[PDB]
Amino acid sequence: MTEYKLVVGGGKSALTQIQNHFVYDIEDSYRKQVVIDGTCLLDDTAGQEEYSAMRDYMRTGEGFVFAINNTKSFEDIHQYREQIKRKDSDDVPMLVGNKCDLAGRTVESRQADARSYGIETSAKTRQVEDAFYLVREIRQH
Amino acid sequence: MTEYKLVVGGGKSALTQIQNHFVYDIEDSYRKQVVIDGTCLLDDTAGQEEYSAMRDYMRTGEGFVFAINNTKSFEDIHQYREQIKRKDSDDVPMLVGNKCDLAGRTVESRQADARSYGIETSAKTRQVEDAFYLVREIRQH
Ligand SMILES: Nc1nc2c(ncn2[C@@H]2O[C@H](COP(=O)(O)OP(=O)(O)OP(=O)(O)O)[C@@H](O)[C@H]2O)c(=O)[nH]1
Ligand SMILES: Nc1nc2c(ncn2[C@@H]2O[C@H](COP(=O)(O)OP(=O)(O)OP(=O)(O)O)[C@@H](O)[C@H]2O)c(=O)[nH]1
Ligand SMILES: [Mg+2]
Ligand SMILES: [Mg+2]
Repeated sequence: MTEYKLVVGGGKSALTQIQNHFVYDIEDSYRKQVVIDGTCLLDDTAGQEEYSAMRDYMRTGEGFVFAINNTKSFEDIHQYREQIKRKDSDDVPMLVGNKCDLAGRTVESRQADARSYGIETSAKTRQVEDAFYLVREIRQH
Repeated sequence: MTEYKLVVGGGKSALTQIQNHFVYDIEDSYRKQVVIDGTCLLDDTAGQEEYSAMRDYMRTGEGFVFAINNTKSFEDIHQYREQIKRKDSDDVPMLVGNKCDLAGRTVESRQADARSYGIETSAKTRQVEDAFYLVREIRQH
């Protein structure tokens, strides 16, 4: 069957609410069998420092986060996109607005103007599949 | 604020579960105030016979259904697309798979190959915003 490659930008893991739940805790692959929009097995990073050339996990994926309070994390976006574009392609199937149930955010929705490149998720309520089912882009790429 | 124009293909109305609920019953405009992915007011047809040049409600919309058991309704898709493309545009922001909790379907997921044009919804369970929030396409058109 169709087997989907998913490789997700300090609440990414969080998302992966696979295990239906809500989790201070190197690498996790995960495998579930859904149906999306009509038999689909799904196939989680840590963006801390150390991995940089282990990252080039950008090679084996099809579809590819910030915290709405963390502007430097908004600002980490631009370092990222570059090493998956340089999957020598200027268009990869690919923006995660996590931590949206919170009450003092430094990255304004407005500013996530995404549209230059080509969702606001709460891993704490479940406002987690609306971002992932990215599978739909895989499905037209 | 941003005011979104929405004009939806015998379970369309159904969808519009606006009123949070689940409904044998000419035209309904509807107005709700959400947030999608970061202040968004939302702005329902009957595809029976009579309206055809009243339809040309294709002029005042930005974003624009079948029943998974109804192949002739799958087959009504192609009549439709044409009069909103002829909004003299070959690319309009715009496929609804309704009646997906049921158990004998004549339109196979597989065949909704959508991808030529450019979701499977249950208005009976709530498997209703995943199709609509179409608003995201409006937002990059
Ligand atoms: N309130 C709130 N906290 C969250 C949410 N998602 C994650 N967190 C918290 O933020 C912290 C980090 O969550 P993790 O899932 O470990 O984050 P990380 O993104 O994995 O860090 P890297 O793996 O290096 O990218 C934890 O204490 C989480 O509970 C969310 O949506 N709401
Ligand atoms: N089981 C089931 N029946 C549904 C669903 N959605 C609609 N129906 C039923 O199908 C029938 C038609 O629903 P309506 O919402 O009136 O359908 P319609 O699409 O409005 O007809 P037009 O307005 O001419 O396009 C009703 O008896 C609904 O309850 C659904 O997802 N599940
Ligand atoms: Mg993580
Ligand atoms: Mg209807």
